[PDB]
Amino acid sequence: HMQFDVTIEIPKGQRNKYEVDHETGRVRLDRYLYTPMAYPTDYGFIEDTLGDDGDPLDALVLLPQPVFPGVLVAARPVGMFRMVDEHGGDDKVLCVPAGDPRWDHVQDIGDVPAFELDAIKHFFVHYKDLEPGKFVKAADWVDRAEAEAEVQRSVERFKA
Amino acid sequence: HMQFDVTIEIPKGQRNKYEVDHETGRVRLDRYLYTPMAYPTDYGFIEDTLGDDGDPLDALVLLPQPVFPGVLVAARPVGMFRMVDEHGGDDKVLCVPAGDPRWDHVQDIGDVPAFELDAIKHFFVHYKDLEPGKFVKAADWVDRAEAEAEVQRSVERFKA
Amino acid sequence: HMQFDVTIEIPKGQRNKYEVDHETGRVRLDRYLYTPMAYPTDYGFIEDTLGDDGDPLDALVLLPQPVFPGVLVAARPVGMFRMVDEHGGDDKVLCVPAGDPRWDHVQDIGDVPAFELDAIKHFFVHYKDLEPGKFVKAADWVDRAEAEAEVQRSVERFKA
Amino acid sequence: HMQFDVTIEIPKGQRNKYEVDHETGRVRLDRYLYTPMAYPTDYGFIEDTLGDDGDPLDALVLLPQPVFPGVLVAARPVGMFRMVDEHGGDDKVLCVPAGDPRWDHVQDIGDVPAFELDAIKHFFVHYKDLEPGKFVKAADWVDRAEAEAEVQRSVERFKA
Amino acid sequence: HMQFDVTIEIPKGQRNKYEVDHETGRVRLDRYLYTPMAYPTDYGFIEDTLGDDGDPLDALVLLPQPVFPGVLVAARPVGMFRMVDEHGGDDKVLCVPAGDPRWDHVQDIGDVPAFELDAIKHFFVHYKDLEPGKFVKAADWVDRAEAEAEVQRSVERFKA
Amino acid sequence: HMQFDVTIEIPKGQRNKYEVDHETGRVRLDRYLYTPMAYPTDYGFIEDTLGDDGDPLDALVLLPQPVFPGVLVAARPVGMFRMVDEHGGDDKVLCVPAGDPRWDHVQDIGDVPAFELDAIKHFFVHYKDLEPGKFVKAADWVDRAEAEAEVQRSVERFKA
Repeated sequence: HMQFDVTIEIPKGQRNKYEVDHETGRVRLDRYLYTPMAYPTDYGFIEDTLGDDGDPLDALVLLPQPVFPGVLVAARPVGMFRMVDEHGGDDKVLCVPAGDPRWDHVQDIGDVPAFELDAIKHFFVHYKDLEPGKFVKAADWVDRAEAEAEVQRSVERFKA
Repeated sequence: HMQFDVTIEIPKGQRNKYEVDHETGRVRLDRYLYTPMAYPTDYGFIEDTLGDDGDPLDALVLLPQPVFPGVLVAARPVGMFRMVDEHGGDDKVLCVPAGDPRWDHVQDIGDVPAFELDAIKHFFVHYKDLEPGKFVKAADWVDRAEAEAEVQRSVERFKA
Repeated sequence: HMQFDVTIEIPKGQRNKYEVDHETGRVRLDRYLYTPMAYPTDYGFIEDTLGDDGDPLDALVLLPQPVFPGVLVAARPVGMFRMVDEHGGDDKVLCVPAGDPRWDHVQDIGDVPAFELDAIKHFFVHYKDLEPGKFVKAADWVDRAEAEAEVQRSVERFKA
Repeated sequence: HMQFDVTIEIPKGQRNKYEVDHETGRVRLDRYLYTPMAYPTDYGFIEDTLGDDGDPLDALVLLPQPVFPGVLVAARPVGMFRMVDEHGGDDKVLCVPAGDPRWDHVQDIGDVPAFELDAIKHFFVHYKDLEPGKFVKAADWVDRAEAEAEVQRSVERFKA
Repeated sequence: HMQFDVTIEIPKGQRNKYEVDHETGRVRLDRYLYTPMAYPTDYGFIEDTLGDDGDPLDALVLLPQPVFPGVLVAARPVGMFRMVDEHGGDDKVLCVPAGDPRWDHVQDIGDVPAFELDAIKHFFVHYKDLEPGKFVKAADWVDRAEAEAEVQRSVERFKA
Repeated sequence: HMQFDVTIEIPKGQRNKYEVDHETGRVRLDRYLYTPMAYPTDYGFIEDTLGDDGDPLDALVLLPQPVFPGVLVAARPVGMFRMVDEHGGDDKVLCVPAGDPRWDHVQDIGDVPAFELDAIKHFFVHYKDLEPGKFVKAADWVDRAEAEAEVQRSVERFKA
């Protein structure tokens, strides 16, 4: 039943790291990546969340065609990439479009093929390899229930 | 003499149906189309209108090169696709860029070739063929005068 | 076990109908489609076949990213779109990349979702709607065994 | 030390002249160019400036990959294209991304190759050749110090 | 009645000057243009011609969507850009797709708007402005009859 | 003085690994990469070479704009990425366009910034991380003289 709006900052296939300045809603180029890598899925954040790192809760959205930076997509969670890096906690909720029956076979983390999960993991483990002062201390996939709990606490913190 | 601003939601060639949330101005992905079709022209709505269905009045803009979702174009009407579907009234005002002399030969509906009008009609008749609970009860091209009258009543309703 | 080379003429998303002149191997623009439609998959033909219509046997290839006109892909069949139209027999063998374990769950026609099969069918039923003298008398999905038999007889005829 | 935010209106390679309506922040298509030319760099304006013509101060940003219309980039100046045309003063501050060590060899106007400066000049001298009532009375490259002084007076005027 | 095959070397919108090595049929990058310009139409040459400069006769093809380098298009002439430059004679036959009724209103040079002809001329007059040792001594539009005569003598020379 | 023709198989930014079948000259999709990586430069091979692994000698070409698969570029070497992996020797000659004065400041390996060399290295070290049975035993940059010697022995072997 859980769904939420994701703002996509970075379309799949991008090496330009876009993002939003959350005070204004403007889209910003943070940087061009230093590695020859590209975002593996459309990437952004869940609107109206205050996450575990004090930032909006990040999201990955599986789509048949990418969007543009700044576009909203109603999404539902199917799992989460738990990661601790130099920022601190840096989890990414894995999502599919909400209300779209083409995605109904994808309900939980076991419904996403390992080839896809492994490629996503590889991106986050390596994309900052050529930036100084970066590290990854934990990176693991967890299930929809864990994802939903993180979204829930982050919605509550935003409202608090 | 009539001109108005159109916000383009969907560039020509798109199968992603973008959209604007009119309460906020945000661009949203409504859905990926279920048919192997693509918008035949840049598509969006006329700013500051309250149309016949209680929604902003839709517009099609003929252009030499598409824009991006959310971009404004000053436009003038040359005709209108009158359609009744499952939404109710669902007219699309056909437009060209205002103030651009390259378009001065296009003044009314007879100035747009049948091949183009027929392709536009085909899109709207078929793009929802693989969605349940959709229908098209009337679909016909009408002239600039009819278009202008619809814009006019919709500008008035918005202001009311 | 069956695999073959497909030459892709038309990448997914194209309204330019490319395609090969089989006497020379050159890529040709046949025409821009008359409907606001776009090829639903990468599309082309199986090399070294002489099909049921006396032409190379057509193929559809499911891919994570389209190719360019003229590119070869080693493919294996998973089913076939049987169609009779104004050309005569006009079957399209549905394929996935051969030797790619990411596709191992797709073995036969039941492994491709109805939403995808229906969209492909819709394309072939409608893309010539605005061309004179076109028709579709039969259009149905059949299984891998039927596909393989058609490939086999077409390889034999080419060699004969 | 000087840096500022540039809003890119027009990505490198565009013939669509996008954009910002400064009263609302909306992106608008001004026009399709009348010449077969394309913006030589990402192009836009410096936020929070009131320039010599009473408009926001224009900026060119050198980048490894273009952005989208409306995107912010933190930039630092390395020189300026001084031009007087039919608008009046129409200077363009030449910039590189701020805080990006890949650009540290570019500090002043002599660090940008003549081939690049000449191509940029050529664009501004010629892109309006097929529009009536246009002219260019002065077009010359000046150094970072001149650029910084113009930015400074324009920041002050905006604040005044 | 005249038609011929054009090989498109350079799609509309390109700054890469592709392309064919006529001895092999391979596509080559000649150079990236030195000016911030882009080919105004799809551009290439007429197959099986030996033109006035001893090279294949160049062609411009008006299309609703560009092709890829190396693609053939059956075309018919509607006029010609006569030019003398540093190569010598350097005429470009202006064409539309043959057998395509969407183009039937375009028969001769007067059927192509001045805005389009002027933009094409502008490209050829200026694209080599920043290359040494280039010049344009004559550049004028001529009619279909002149174009057809040039094609005819070039077909004859190729065969001779 | 050394120059040669490179056939580009893979444009910069690609995750499709194109590719040439050297017996026919056809372009083939080998595979979609298994990692979220993209070729860091245009990539291909030097024509008329028989390299150290018994295959054509691979090349990387620095360009302002990518080409298409199968396109020739006259190139000159400026260094080489020496690598031993599961294939055996797998060197990539680093090149710039020959005869193009915009590249005259790039003569040897020290003229290419470390950020760029490091990104290229990162690609080759990591792009097969999620393929079984792959390894990299040596990966280092060497100078133009080493590159030229490898090209020379490979031209000789091809001719032998």
